[PDB]
Amino acid sequence: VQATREDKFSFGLWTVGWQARDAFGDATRTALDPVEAVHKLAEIGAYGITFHDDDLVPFGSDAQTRDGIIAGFKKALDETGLIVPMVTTNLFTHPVFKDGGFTSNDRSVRRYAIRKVLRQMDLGAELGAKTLVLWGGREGAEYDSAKDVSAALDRYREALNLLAQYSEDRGYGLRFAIEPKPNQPRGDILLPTAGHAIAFVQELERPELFGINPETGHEQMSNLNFTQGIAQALWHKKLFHIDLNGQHGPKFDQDLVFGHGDLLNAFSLVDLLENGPDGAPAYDGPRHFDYKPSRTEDYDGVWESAKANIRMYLLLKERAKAFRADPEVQEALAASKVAELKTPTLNPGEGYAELLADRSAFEDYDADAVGAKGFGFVKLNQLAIEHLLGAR
Amino acid sequence: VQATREDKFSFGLWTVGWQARDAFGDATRTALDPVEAVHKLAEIGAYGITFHDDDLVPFGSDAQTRDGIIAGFKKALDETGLIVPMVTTNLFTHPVFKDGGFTSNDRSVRRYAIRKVLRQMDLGAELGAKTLVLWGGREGAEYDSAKDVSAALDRYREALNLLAQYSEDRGYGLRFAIEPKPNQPRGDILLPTAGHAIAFVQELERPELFGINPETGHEQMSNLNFTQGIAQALWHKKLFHIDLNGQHGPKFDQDLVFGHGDLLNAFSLVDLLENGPDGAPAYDGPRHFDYKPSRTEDYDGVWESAKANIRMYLLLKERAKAFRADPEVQEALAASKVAELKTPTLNPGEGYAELLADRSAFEDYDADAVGAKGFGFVKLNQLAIEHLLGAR
Amino acid sequence: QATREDKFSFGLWTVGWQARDAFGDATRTALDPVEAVHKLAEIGAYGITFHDDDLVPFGSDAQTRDGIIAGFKKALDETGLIVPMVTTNLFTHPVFKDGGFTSNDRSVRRYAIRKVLRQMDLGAELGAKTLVLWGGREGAEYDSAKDVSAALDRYREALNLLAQYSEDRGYGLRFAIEPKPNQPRGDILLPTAGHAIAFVQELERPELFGINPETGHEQMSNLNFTQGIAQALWHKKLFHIDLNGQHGPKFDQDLVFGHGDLLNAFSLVDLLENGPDGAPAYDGPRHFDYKPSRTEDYDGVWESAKANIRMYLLLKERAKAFRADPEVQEALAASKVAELKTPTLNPGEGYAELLADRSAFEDYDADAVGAKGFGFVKLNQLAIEHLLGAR
Amino acid sequence: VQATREDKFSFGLWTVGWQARDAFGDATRTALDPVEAVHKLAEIGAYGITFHDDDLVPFGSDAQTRDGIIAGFKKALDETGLIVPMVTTNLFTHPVFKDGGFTSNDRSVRRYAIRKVLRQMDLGAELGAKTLVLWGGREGAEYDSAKDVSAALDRYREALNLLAQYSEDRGYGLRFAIEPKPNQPRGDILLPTAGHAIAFVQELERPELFGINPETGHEQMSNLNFTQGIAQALWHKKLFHIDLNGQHGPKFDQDLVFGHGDLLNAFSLVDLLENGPDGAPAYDGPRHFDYKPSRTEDYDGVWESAKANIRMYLLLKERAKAFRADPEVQEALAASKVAELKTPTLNPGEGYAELLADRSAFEDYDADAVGAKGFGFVKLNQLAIEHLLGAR
Ligand SMILES: O=C[C@H](O)[C@@H](O)[C@H](O)CO
Ligand SMILES: O=C[C@H](O)[C@@H](O)[C@H](O)CO
Ligand SMILES: O=C[C@H](O)[C@@H](O)[C@H](O)CO
Ligand SMILES: O=C[C@H](O)[C@@H](O)[C@H](O)CO
Ligand SMILES: [Mg+2]
Ligand SMILES: [Mg+2]
Ligand SMILES: [Mg+2]
Ligand SMILES: [Mg+2]
Repeated sequence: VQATREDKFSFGLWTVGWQARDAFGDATRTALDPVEAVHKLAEIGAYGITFHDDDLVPFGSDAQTRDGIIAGFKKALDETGLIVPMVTTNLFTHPVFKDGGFTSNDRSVRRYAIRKVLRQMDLGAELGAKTLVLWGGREGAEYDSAKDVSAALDRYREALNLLAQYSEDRGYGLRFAIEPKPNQPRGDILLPTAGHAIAFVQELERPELFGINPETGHEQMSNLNFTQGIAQALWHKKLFHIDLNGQHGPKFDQDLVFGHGDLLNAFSLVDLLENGPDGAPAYDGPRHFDYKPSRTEDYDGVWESAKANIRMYLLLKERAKAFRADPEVQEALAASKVAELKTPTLNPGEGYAELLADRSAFEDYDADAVGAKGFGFVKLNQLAIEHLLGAR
Repeated sequence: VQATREDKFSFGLWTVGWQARDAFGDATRTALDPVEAVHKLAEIGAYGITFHDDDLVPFGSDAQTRDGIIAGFKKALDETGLIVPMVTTNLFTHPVFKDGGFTSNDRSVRRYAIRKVLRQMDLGAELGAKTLVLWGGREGAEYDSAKDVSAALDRYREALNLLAQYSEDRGYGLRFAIEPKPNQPRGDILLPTAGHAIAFVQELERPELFGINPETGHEQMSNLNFTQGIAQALWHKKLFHIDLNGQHGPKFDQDLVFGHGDLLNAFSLVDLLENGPDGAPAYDGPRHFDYKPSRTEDYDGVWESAKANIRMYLLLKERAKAFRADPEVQEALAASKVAELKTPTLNPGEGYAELLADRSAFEDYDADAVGAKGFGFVKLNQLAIEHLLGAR
Repeated sequence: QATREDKFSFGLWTVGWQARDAFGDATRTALDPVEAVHKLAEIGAYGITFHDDDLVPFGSDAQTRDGIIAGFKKALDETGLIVPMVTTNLFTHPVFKDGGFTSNDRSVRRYAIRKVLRQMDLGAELGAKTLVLWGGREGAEYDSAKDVSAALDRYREALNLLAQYSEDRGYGLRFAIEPKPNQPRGDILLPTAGHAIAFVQELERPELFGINPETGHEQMSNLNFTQGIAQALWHKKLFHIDLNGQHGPKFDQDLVFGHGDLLNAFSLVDLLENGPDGAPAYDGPRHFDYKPSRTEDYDGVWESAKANIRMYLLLKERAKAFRADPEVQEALAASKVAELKTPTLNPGEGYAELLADRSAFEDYDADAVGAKGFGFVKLNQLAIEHLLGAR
Repeated sequence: VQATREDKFSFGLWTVGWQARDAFGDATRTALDPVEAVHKLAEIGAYGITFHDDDLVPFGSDAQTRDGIIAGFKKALDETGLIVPMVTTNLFTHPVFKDGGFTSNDRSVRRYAIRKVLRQMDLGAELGAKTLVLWGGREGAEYDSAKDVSAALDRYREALNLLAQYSEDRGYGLRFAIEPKPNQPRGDILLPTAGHAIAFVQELERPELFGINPETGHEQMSNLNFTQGIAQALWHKKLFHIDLNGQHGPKFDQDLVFGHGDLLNAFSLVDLLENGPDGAPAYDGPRHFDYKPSRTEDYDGVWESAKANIRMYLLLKERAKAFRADPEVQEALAASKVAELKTPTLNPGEGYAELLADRSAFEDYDADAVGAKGFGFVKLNQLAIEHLLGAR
């Protein structure tokens, strides 16, 4: 198929621009020019581009240079019609952030980290971005006694409250998306899963402005069900953005093309986002790919991988719809009682008093007979998969 | 050392009573009489005993039988002075619960699950229990299309609000603690980590009556840092109860004696719980051991293992105390700047306007010089381990 | 549709699993063995396997035992099903709580061998060609409780005996050690396919020993199952295979083959079928060692049995199409997959000739070579598209 | 308390020399001078140093430079009395090795990789090294269809056979140690575990010259039991060298100080290596630390961390000795029948026929009665932990 701007496929500058310098080796590709990136991505079907401050403007650029880069960058967007849906700040590369940005043990680093974000918020606001993604990659520890978690959560909250204050007062209208990750680069990162991140956000001053940006690989690094966590995120209404990529369970973060890691879970994820209630998608934000072209590839492999992300999503979408439209699947869903879960356990107006009065819910309930009936889940799964294989 | 009632060590009837029938074999031990279990626990220094409805009263016992059991039980409690600080319900054993209790796709099972719990709340309230633990072991799925998570969270919530209501109205004064687990027995369980449970609890009708009951091995099954997750639970003030045991990373749940799995994390956990703010413990509920005596042991090994849990806790407590009273450790803490995290990042009355005006926070900040100072974390970790090893 | 040439087999204990798990009672009633034979024959299975204790209840008197066997043989006869492999339950009974062959208790070890000898005679009687040995209770929960070195000596001692016996009696059995990292023990001896092959190389008649790797068992450690099978085939030790599905490191799920890591299920079928000639690289039984989920009744059980065969045949078809695609041939050429098969050295070349080749070092432009891409993502993308029936 | 040359502690130049440039950030430490490294290690008690060709001589140095560096290095060893027990080659950093050295799909890379190694073998021999470690970090793949494993193993073997031929012909008397690793940097690496590396070695032309160099964290990345793995390597007599470090389960390779990851396994490991048959160690090679001083530390932190490894090993040794020497432990071992595993299952000269005729081994065997006796394993384990904690 073909991507449309209505699909809202976005990519970070750092994705197709990853030079492939890994933990054990030198870069295998030369640097990617941002203007070219804009052009190349516009060409493959992306509707937007994102970036960290330092991806666009080299750390420690004088004003003139910085200004110079932005102006050229805006031209390219202009020309191509791409937007900047989200912006983020690099609080992990420079040595000063070795112990964190917002929660560094060092107070001077914390103050600096906030200044650095404020400045990116301004550029973001100016480019029309709606979301500020916050990935606290250096927030965490290698040793338990080196970090007071409670104090760290206080300092994290303290920084977020300020950013919300600023944005509201300047009238930027940003939404903030906290990105959880279990480890890498710290032995243990704070807010390790989608869950911890949502619980945290609920403790902020203007919780309505905060959500999460879960990434496929991050949850899989802990062997969690990505689709299920996204389902919980949507239940809470905190899915402000999403990072799509592939991973092969608990190991270093691979950042593969979306659907190149856990294919079955990539399938159910697309089904959840698109086969939303009232026909429509359950999620309307950017479908952002935060992946990395393998170290073994050249610039051609890079564009190939960029396109593979889009094809994977559209092929899966196509099969999720067919699946839902299949009468045999409909019959299987019925036998599995999937929809009976949507009917309240209690009859309208019933409370514990009436439930207690219902002998059929306990005293006269035949648990044994109910326990003998199967749910037909295997058959239902077999049909989903045959839809995925294009075997139906 | 010796355990005192002030230590608040409690054990589940199902721990020392596990007959050791595992997934691949038959029981290796005969059943333990509840009265006998009360006497033996009292003798090793436990202050309380806990149980699932079905551990005490065999599933489907007539009222005369049940009444007889309860009465004999109360006598033992009376005679020994042990208390029942928490009670729980078995919503996982009987075949009727194969697709869950509160979230089974089948409506009638959902209604029966609630009645089974209400009945247990009554007995709990009569025994003086203050906490009702909820472990939704069957709430989840093996296949993504078999369960509507959103509908499931709705149903979960629907059941829990009723329980709070009933408890409120009857004046039971119970606190509810949801126990997260990532998998086992379902392929994926709903509310997989302490984070997900906390975020969920925040959405109930009366969040104040709800917290979590996190278990050491459950978080380690996902290879998460248990101590750090507890630290976050404490920050939210949602640590209502705790299950202590041992585990060796991501694999089936082993339920070893506390400290026999990740020893270093057990050590930092005891430090966190007992060396709380203001001299005193950061947590005051029961120190509950939800473990299983290894299948290779006989009743002698069973009491040995019951005693090993307490010994382990007391030995680590002793070492945690010594660790903190060491002037050298104190000096390392100061050099690592642990306490400096506790100081707000912003000066009193400082806002973004003032922060933006501080050139020392950015314009004149020497990132490069700060980035070069070491935190001394390794040295601090080494002193901690030397304390644990009794080498200091 | 399955044919006897596909060689699909199932263990009696897979479809017959009552779904009594670590936390709940059984949700299904017992399956009758004759019935299992008839139902499996019906879905296209060519063979059935069993642990001694799955067919003949532990402790049956000879009359009883004899009665059951005669019944079973008759069902085989009628349906035309064979018994390619047999195994022994050395894990259920309490006596085996510390192991069969490597129990600390000498008397259990002796008994463990007697139990297996007995099953060997029955296997021989039924025409089985492979004896699978799953040492599920061999290992430990605590490091000081088990002397690993003495354990391997005792594991070896027991196997050498079994081989002697088989060889003296003319049974012609092949022995396949089944590795598992854990469950039921905290740590099981011979935890991966690699550990088991290395061990087998140390027995008295190594040619008689190989392995029986299980998809889920390697995945429990997060290992690449296909890649381990490739190494097993290279050593020529793939004597049998147990297929099922798993979702990484967690308890063993025993899902239907292909319901866990689908990409790896695809590369595995490609490996086993798109062998050397045009021919399969593996000629043994495709054994499904799985469990129908606890949420299912007997209709679910038969559906899950068929799902295993369906997944393999669907994967096979896509594997074949993948290889026949000219676009794939082109990507394989760009990726230099086949260049790996050409020896690094030219015929008759040794270290002296290599050392004299200035072009292999002194004049080698590493920077230039390091800049060319392998085109692996593109190759991967064509593979997935074949899998999805998108081409 | 103090290290002796008899302890055989070695460190790789790349360990203390790691500048802390990780996957997400820039180096936080300056480069370490090889000569200085030699003096500092000599000073902390190390008996030897190891290096990758490229750690000592910058990739692409002319012979004049190369030669000068070697001469200075040689001097330092001279003055300090340190030896070079092992050398290794870097076949992972340079972009040319992106698909492997010996198993690169590119034939020219394979020829080049062999040449690089032959050269390092020459330097090794000149410095007196006895072991050549081969870590095939880039041998493997991210995608299944990209690598023919069979062909790969043929090419790995082809290369290794030539290396043995050469050493043997030049009379170097080297031993070759293959270092297994499951992943990082490739998605999956060939010879992922100690078991796979041993099986492979058995297929070489002169297998007696080959063994493995297992690393603590490498086996732990797969959640395997490192001690049990070493036990198997010792049974085969293939433990040619060993890399000690710490790791926290399946996640990126942390390379912490030895014993700072799984402490309990670090303990059983020292016990295995040191309490060998008849008092003597079961292993006689170097106790090599292949770790990295955390990114948060400075050079002070670096030397501290170097010493921490030595300390950890000697503290554990000390407790392993005391554990074994304790008559209570000796009694628990007897009760658990640990040594009974050493007695052959079969009586002297007993074969299948005598065993088949022994009614006590089957017909008259009381399995139910034996099945009920406990093994006393929890208690033995508790005794071990108490010795570790310095409580006994
Ligand atoms: O693990 C790295 C993160 O995924 C990163 O790319 C963020 O999303 C942006 O800072
Ligand atoms: O994994 C089992 C659970 O931990 C259970 O013991 C709960 O704590 C109470 O049902
Ligand atoms: O994990 C269980 C094993 O796979 C078992 O079924 C063997 O294959 C036969 O005992
Ligand atoms: O994972 C990195 C390896 O441990 C490496 O240090 C080798 O031992 C030497 O090439
Ligand atoms: Mg991301
Ligand atoms: Mg529990
Ligand atoms: Mg099997
Ligand atoms: Mg190493």
